[PDB]
This record gives sequence, structure tokens and C-alpha cells, in this order.
Amino acid sequence: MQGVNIYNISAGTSVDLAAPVTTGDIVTFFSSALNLNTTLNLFAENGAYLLHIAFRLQENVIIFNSRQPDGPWLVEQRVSDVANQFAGIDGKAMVTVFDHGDKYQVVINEKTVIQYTKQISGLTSSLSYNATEETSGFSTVVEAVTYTGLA
Amino acid sequence: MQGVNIYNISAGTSVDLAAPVTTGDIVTFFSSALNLNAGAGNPNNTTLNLFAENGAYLLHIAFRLQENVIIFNSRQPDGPWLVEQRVSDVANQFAGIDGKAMVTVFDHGDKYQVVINEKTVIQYTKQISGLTSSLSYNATEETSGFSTVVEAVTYTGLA
Repeated sequence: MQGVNIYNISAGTSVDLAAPVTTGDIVTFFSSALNLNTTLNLFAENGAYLLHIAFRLQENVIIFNSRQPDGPWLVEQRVSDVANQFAGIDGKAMVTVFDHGDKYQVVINEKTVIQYTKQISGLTSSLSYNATEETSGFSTVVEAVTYTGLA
Repeated sequence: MQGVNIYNISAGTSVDLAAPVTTGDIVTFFSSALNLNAGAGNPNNTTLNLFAENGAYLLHIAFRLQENVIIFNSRQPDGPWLVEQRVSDVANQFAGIDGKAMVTVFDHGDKYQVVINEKTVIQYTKQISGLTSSLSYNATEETSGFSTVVEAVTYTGLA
């Protein structure tokens, strides 16, 4: 049934989802810091990177990509100008990802930044937030709320 | 299309939704404070509301600390409160999270599902239908049990 699950993920760690994120489900990451490194990931149970999100502060670009458990990085999609996507909110931020089945729609705050057509499919059984335990643009701890069982 | 909208609602105010909330949509209220004790002598302030454009109270949520119960009810723009639904033991619904809280409302069409943090507390069958065009959070000036400012995030265009 439709449900809400709360998680706390400190940089450099991951969490196993009590309720998997599948088609029709949503997951939102909340940062209590926003100083513009940091990557948000959705994992398949076999260890595949369903969706990799890397905010490149030096290049000032947001990267999106997938990866097989024993394969390398695949075709990446990029969005230009990091600061622009978070434009509208200072000192904090949120990243939302909708699993639409054929693709993942990524939203930063209220702005949709990309309709990422999947390179790898499956259900998200875990998530992680690396900032390499160093924490960069986001707070050292990200709160992840998921809304599952929507379909 | 599927979107996300963020609102900042102070106690005693309301906001009109940029994107209405209808069947299949979700709204979540985040509180920075969680004091569930009658810290004065009037544990009735804490209320969350989903409004219909005609002013109807689609869903009225009232956290009653003194009686120690959570009430759910609706009301026509020109009528009185209707058939009240209640959930006893307020504090036990927020069990698992201290110093904060989350209240989520799912619009399923014929009902409203309310979840406090991770626990579903009621499948409230609608007494009034329609789409949510505005929301309000009352502590009517005062603080009540939640932070004097509630953040509201809506997920719309889901259907």
C-alpha cells in the first residue's frame, strides 16, 4: 500500500529501503546545507547504479549516469549551470526523483532538471549519499523520504 | 505533469496552491518542533487544513493534546462541522521521531490517507469531494505543538 519511509544518510554511507522504489514511486533528498563532491545514488539489488547524480561544482555541471554492477560508466547526460537549478532557495535544497518506468524525472527544488531515459531498469532497493564522508555542497546528513506503493 | 511545489506556511496563515492537489496527489507538512504537552492550558491550536476553492474544508486535521486525540473532519463553506473521525493516543502516532514531525496526506479519490511520519493513522473517507486549491496550518498566532512555521511540499500531476 501507499506508504512513507524516512531515512537519514550521512555522507559516505548507504541505506537499504524498507519499501522498494519502483514505477510510480518517488524519493526526495533533503539537504540542510547548500554551499556551491556530492553524489546521490539509487541502487538495484544486484548492486547496479540505477541512477547516479553527481553535482560538479568545479565544472559547474550536474552529471547523470548509470552503471552495471561489474561494468563501467555508461552514457552520461549533463545539465549546465549548477547554481541555476537551486535558484530560488538559499542555505538548503531538495532533490526529488520520480521513477516513471521508462525514465527517471529529476527535480531540484521545484525545477525539473532532466527526464533521464533509463540505461538500466529494475527496482531501487537501496540508496546512498556520498560526499566522500567529507560533505561538500550539502549537509553531512541527508534525509530521504520515499513515497512507495503509488501505482 | 508531475511536479514538486514548496510552501512556507506560518501559524495563522494560508497559501493558495500553484498546482492543485487532486486524486493521486500528495502533500506533506514538516514541523521543526514537536511539543505534545498541554504547555499552557489549551491543547487545541495545532491544525492542518486542505481547502476547496469554494472555501470548503476538504480535510481538517486537529491535534488535541489535552484530550489526547487526533481529530479528522470536513465542513461545507456555509455549514457546520460534519461527522468527526478520531484517533486516540496522539503521542504514540509520532512515536519514533522526537523534536520534529511529518504529516502526509494522500488524495485517493474517495478518501484521504493520513500518515504521521511513517505510520498511517487513518483512511478518512471523504465527506466532501473536490480538488485542494489551498492549505493552511493553524496554531492561530501561537506555537502549539509544531514549529510556528510549517514547510509544505506537494507532489502533483501523478495520476
